[PDB]
Order: sequence, then structure tokens, then C-alpha cells
Amino acid sequence: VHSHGYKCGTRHLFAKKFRKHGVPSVSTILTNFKVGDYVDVVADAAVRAGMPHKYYHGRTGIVWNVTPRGVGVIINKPVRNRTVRKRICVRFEHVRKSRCQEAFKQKLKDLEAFRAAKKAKKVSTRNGGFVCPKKVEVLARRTADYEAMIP
Amino acid sequence: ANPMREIVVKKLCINICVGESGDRLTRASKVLEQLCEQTPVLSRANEKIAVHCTVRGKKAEELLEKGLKVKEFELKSYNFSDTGSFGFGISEHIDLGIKYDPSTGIYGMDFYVVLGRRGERVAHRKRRVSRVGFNHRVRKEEAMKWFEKVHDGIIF
Amino acid sequence: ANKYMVKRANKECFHMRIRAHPFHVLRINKTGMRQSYGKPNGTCARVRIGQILLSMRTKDTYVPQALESLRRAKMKFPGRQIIVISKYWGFTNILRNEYEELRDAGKLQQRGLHVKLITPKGKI
Amino acid sequence: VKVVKNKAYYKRFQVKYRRRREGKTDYHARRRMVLQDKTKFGTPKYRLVVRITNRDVIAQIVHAKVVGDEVVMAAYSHELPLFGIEHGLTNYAAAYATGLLVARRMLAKLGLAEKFVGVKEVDGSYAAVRTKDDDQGDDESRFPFKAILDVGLARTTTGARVFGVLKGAVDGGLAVPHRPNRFPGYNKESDALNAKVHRDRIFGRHVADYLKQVREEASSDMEGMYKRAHAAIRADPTKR
RNA sequence: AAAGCAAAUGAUUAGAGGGACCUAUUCUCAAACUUUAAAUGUGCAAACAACCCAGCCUU
RNA sequence: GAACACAAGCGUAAAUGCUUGCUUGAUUAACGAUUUCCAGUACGAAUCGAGACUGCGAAAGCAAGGCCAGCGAUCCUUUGC
RNA sequence: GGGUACGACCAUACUUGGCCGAAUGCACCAUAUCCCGUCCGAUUUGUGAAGUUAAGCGGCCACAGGCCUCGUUAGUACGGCGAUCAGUGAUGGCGCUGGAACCCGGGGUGUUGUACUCU
Ligand SMILES: [K+]
Ligand SMILES: [Mg+2]
Ligand SMILES: [Mg+2]
Ligand code: NA
Repeated sequence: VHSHGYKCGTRHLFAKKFRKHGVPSVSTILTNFKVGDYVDVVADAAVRAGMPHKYYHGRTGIVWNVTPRGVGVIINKPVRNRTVRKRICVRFEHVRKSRCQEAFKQKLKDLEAFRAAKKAKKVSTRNGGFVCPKKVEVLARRTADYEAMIP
Repeated sequence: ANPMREIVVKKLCINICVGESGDRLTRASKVLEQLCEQTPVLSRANEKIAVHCTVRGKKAEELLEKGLKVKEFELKSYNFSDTGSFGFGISEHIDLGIKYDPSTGIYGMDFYVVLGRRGERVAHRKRRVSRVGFNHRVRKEEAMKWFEKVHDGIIF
Repeated sequence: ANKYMVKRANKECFHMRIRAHPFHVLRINKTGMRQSYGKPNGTCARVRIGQILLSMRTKDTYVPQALESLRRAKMKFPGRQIIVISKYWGFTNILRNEYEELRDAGKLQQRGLHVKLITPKGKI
Repeated sequence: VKVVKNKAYYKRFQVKYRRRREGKTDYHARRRMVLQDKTKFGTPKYRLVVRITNRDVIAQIVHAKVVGDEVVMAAYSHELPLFGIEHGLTNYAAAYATGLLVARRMLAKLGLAEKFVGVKEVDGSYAAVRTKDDDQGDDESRFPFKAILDVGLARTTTGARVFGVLKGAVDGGLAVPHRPNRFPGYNKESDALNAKVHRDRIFGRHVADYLKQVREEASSDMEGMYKRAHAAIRADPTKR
């Protein structure tokens, strides 16, 4: 009940890494964000400006606003018996592009490719079959391994 | 061997540690100025303890010759260092030949001389700094041999 | 353990090592149960199942005395303990029979009270 | 003594960037030079990279990319003899000449020649070039090509050859934002730039005086060819 | 959680090789130590108020 | 393995440390939006912005205090436009 | 087959020691009238080649340290769910199931984009 500030349980949460300290690289700087994208919110801990609250670390949301050095993201949050859509403003360093829809998009690209080729498959292990061993061993629980488990 | 491995004197640093601030430092600063004909600087612990200056070039060679003449062209073996530099000190500036005025008094000084080859810029340049190299580094034995060739005299 | 060994043998025929150190600190409360957190009172060692508490290394002609000395010392400990004969050679991670051959081959680097086997990988 | 560089030291060591180890890149400055507004969704931003070696002057226009920097145009000091300058190639006059070449070649590639021709007569006066950030009250006319100067690790003093390449590029037609505080003729006391002193340096009067003095020391023209060189570059900048 | 101290910080036992000191080991540890690191967890997505392509309009 | 006013944690090496030069972004900021506590109220603190006038820089750029602890309703009094 | 400039990933790229290097280059190097800054042209700034591959740089090597990767430790340690399970207890195995880490052993020691360039 004592000392609940903005950063309470963040000793290991905002720690950087082993042999991976530093500041964001050029590849992070050159990322492009547009309204309607999916992003992950992870803190950087080397950039003090625009760092989100500890609750939103690891969360995924959609962007609704693009600003010269910042991104606005909508994130769900359950409160009592409902979930509230929250909006957070963070800098572009604490935001990463999300790959949560690449499988879905790849599925759509395959479907149109299959139709395009049709306009211009797998082996089931579940079904049975013949098995020819050519050799058969035996498992017998030798007394040697009982004597082995003695440190 | 190579015509680029000759040992040369890089710099000569003169230090006077009077341990006080006031007129004594003022006289010492002037005395160093007449000795090397170049403005000195004050070193502090604040307290303004000492004065010193660094000399490089021909005037470094001439000043080194005068100090060696006082020291009788003889030095101890342990006066050298494994880096490749040595040094000594004289107790009287009057023995250096400088005229005596009964206002400044008599002062001493410490002489240090740094030797090296012609590739030492690499470790000091701003862009693309690197390390010298083990072969190009000047050893103690090379330093002692250099002092034996010119300004001969040494005692172990 | 020390007293029995001196009495029933020689003091220069054995080496005992205690393999449990008292790192845990106990508390005593010593108003009622108000502000009941206690002050340090003593120390103890935390042991677990299968852990070795004492070790004796000696010669083959004194093992009846070694077993009796350990049995008397075990009487001072709480709980249940057993006394076993190690398959290794005197505080070393080397089998008793294999040690004689490796020492003969000379591929055993010697340290005080412990032995490291020579590794082929390294500067010649 | 306690031995540093033991096994524990090498396990915990984290190496710096490769180009930081080699002493070639200042990543603190580079991060700001590539940063752009996120509201500009990846529109190109250009740099003017100027590097001077012991025997060469290099001018490049670089666009940063994730896969790797892309060079759009490059000019070097050793192509000057094809235009008429066979001596120097490192001095302030050569710095001006190579800046003009890279500006002229880039405008030729874009097809933006015969417009934004820059200044024809060479003078050392300040320009105050026109950009979108700060234009001279005019928005109807077409804007010039824009780039920002990238001097690297060089120490930026008054009258340095890096700022000589900048002036040549501006005179060639490029729009590189700048101030005259670092030009050779600038005096910080009066906050005025002596265009006369600047003009002499572009045409190499300082070199000529030293050469004449050296000839005298041995005992007991340049301005004309530089003007011809400037005309030649402005005529056929694509020759090689 | 486990694991580790033959890796940083802290605690700690004894020998060996060059009374301290150094080098390589060794017994034993950590809620307010950690290189590594589970199980049980926890965000998002898996289409119709949407998507893909083609031709246009406006700022 | 130092330092960064102070308690501790995180962070940082051509720097977020030290020295030095110039400065007053510790101003104003059309009732813009948001986070933490949370009843999804206030107060305190903090994040992303639009406009004015500026500072330091050759420039890109950074800055509307010193990162996160350091503070206060109704009524009344008093000041500024 | 190499070099230079600008890079991305940021040790399979680092650290110590050793051997070799055509050409274009890079570099060491020479010097203070002018621009510029220092106690000192050491660093920095302006001028230009009389030399030198000694160093920097590149390539290779070392039962070298580190780092990366695959196995082994090991179905071990630990865990979710179940019992009118065992045991005085401390604890433990069983059923349906998830599943590590250090040590150690084999292998490896940068990949590559843009522009200008010498065979
Ligand atoms: K503003
Ligand atoms: Mg800078
Ligand atoms: Mg505050
Ligand atoms: Na973490």
C-alpha cells in the first residue's frame, strides 16, 4: 500500500540485456508508420522520452495518429467486467511493426495465385501401411542402470 | 635497417614543483620563460602548486645538451624506463650558466625526454586512430643504445 | 570424530572435511504479538536429500576405525543419515582402479589434494 | 600485479560498432542526419558527403536506406585535369571546382539543367538559398534540389576546404542551407563577410603569392585558368 | 522453479606453484546476486461496415 | 569497476560524464488529445501536439526546467490583462 | 582477383603473438606567407610531394583465450492435473502429461548494398 509510483515493478522489466546495451540504430529510425497498422509496444529503456507505462509493455494494438516524432496506438484493457479501449502517445523508438497478420496475408496471396494458375498434395502419416524392420531390439531394464543412479 | 626507423627526440618537458603560490611561483614562471623562450603554464592540484612547459624541436635538443653538460654526460641505468623514455633533474639554475640576479634566487628543475620513431601520429590522430605495433615500439635497450651513440656515458 | 581417531589410531592417518557451512540465520521474537519480527539468535546449515555432510579419507588398514568414528559423530546430528564407501580415490573425481593406470601414464596434473586430467587441447 | 584481460574480461566485453572501431563514422551525428518527420511517409532526404584525403577531394550525394546507403552522384578532384586544372587538386580552388562539378552533373541527370543555373559571375557574397522551411516570400516558382552538408569527423573551422565544396555546390544550383559564419573572409567581430577576401581564395590568390615568394627564395596566371575551368565544367559536365 | 559461483556483485574453506602478494584450482552459499532459463501463463490475428486488381475524382 | 544535488532502481563512453563558449525554452502557448490513481471523478506528476517570439549550432537538429518523490477545494482577501 | 568513399546487420567481425603484400589507392612524411588554434603546427588548420612500405591497412597462421553452432549431460532437475495414494512426520513415488541449465565433446572464425575504379 506504500510507494505505488509510475515505475514500481520495473527493475527487470526495463533492464536492457546482456551484451546488448546502446541506443536505437538506423534501421529503427527509418521505419515507416501509417494509420491502420498493427504494432507492438515494447520499451527501450535507453530513451527516457515517450516511454509508455509498464502495463502496455508487450501489448499489441492499432495506430490511429501519426505525429512528427510519435505514434498513437489503441490498446484494449479489461477493467472490472468490461474492456476499455485506451489511447497512448509514445515515441517511435518504443514501437515495432507487428507480424501478427503475415500468415493471413500469405494465405490470401496463395489463394489468388492458385486461382491465377488454375485460370491460365500431402502424405498422411495417420493412415497405416507395411513396415519392414530388418532388425528388432529388446528393452529389458538391465540391473546395470539400477546401479548407475548412485551419485 | 629501414631509413624510417631512426630514433628521434619527440619532446622535452621541464617541471618545477615549488609547492607554493605567490611570488615564488611568479619568479619561477619568469625563470622558465628565459630558459626556453616560450610561455609556460601553471599546474594545480585550486592551490597552484607548480609550473611546467613542454619543448619540442631544435631548442629541445639545445636545452637537452646544456642539461647533460651539467649532469657530466653520465646517467644511471635505472633512470631509463621500459616505455623508451628517461629523465633526470638539476638542482641549480645558476650552474646552467644563466646569470644570477639576487632577487629570483636559486631554483631546480626536472627534465624528461620522450623518444620515438616517425609513426606515432597514428595513435594520436583524430580520424582512424589505431595502435602503433610491437616492432615499431621503442624498447629500453634501444633507448640506452641511442644515448650511448650520442652524448655517450652510462653506469649500471 | 577427532577424539576417537586419536585414541584408536594415529593423528597422521586420516583427513576429515566438513562439507556444510552455517550460512542461515535464525531469529527470536523474545506487548504480545505486536511488531513481532525477531532479532538474530544463531546460525544453522540447510541440507537436502543426498547431500554429503562429512568426508574421511584414510588408508585401507584403518577403515574399521573410520566407520566407528563416523557412527559416533552421526549420533550428534538430527534426522537420518547413512555411511557409504566412495567409489572414487580420495577426494578426487577418478575411479579407484583407474587412478593407478592414469598416474603411471603421467597424464594427471597434480594439485594439492585434487587431481586434474591432462587435456590434449592447448599450447604445446 | 592484478592481471586485467583475463577470461572474465573477454566474456563480459561488448564490442562497439564496426565503423566506430575503425574510427570512420560518428553515429551520434549520423542518427540526427537521417532522422525525418514520420508525417513524411518515407519521402527521400539527401545528404552532401564531403571527404578530403591527402591527395583527393570527394563529393557525393547520398540517400540513406535500410539495406545500405545509395549514392546518386559522385565527383572527384582527379577528374579536374580533364577540364584544365593539373596542379593543386587539394587546395581551396580545387574544393570549389569539384563542388561545381557534382552540382552540375546532378542537375544534368535530373533534367533540371537550363534552370537554377546559379550564379554565372563568381563572387564571395552570401546567398540565403530558398527552401521549403524558409523561402524568400515566393511559393509559386519551382523549388530547387535540396541536400544537407555532411562533414563527418572533420573539425569545422573558419575557412576550411569542406566549406569550400559547399560554396561550389550552392553556386552550381543546389540548395544546401548554410550561413556565412565559416567562410574564409568572415570576421566575427563585425559579423560581416569580406567578399573580396573570399573571392581571392576561390581563384587561388593565396597559392600564387606563396609560389611567387618561393621563387624569390630560390633566387639568391592561376586566376585565368581557373575561370576557363569554371566555364568548361558549366559547359560539358558529363565528359570523361 | 531449476541451475551457477571452474562468469560480474557479495559471502566463504583448504591446499599447490612462483609472511604478504600473484597465477590456476578447490569446500560451501544468496528475498533485497546473476550469464542461462522452464511448466502453468499472458497480448494480437485468422474476411463482407473486409480484402485484391483495373479505370478515374478531389485536396 | 567513476560521475550524474539527495534514498534506491534503470540508463549512458568521439556520452546522459568533465571542461569551456554563448545564452534565458524555467516565457507565451487560441479551454487540442492522452497516461498513471481511478468511480474510468478531482488534485499531484508525466507523454504526444498546433501557433508566437527566441537560444545554440555550418547544418540536420535539440530546448517550452533539473526524468521518474518534493505538494492543496468552496467562501473570502489580494495582484495582472 | 584487389582499392577507395558512404553504409546495413553489429565479435563466425573481438584480444595476443608471428609471416607475407603486384597495380590503382590509402597512409606515414615536408613546411608555416596566407585562413585558423594551441605553453608547444604534438592534436587541429593552410600549402605540396624530396622519400618510405618501417608502422597504419589487407591476407594467412597459432591443438591460443573469447565468440557462434550441433550433440552430451538427460527424459535428469523442475512442473500442471488425480487419488478414502505411501509415510508418525520430513517427504516420495505412481497415473495422464510439459520439459531445462552449467561442465564436456565435434565443427566454424564475417555476410553483403550503392558509386568510382587496376588486371
Ligand atoms: K513551438
Ligand atoms: Mg559534431
Ligand atoms: Mg519533478
Ligand atoms: Na527483462
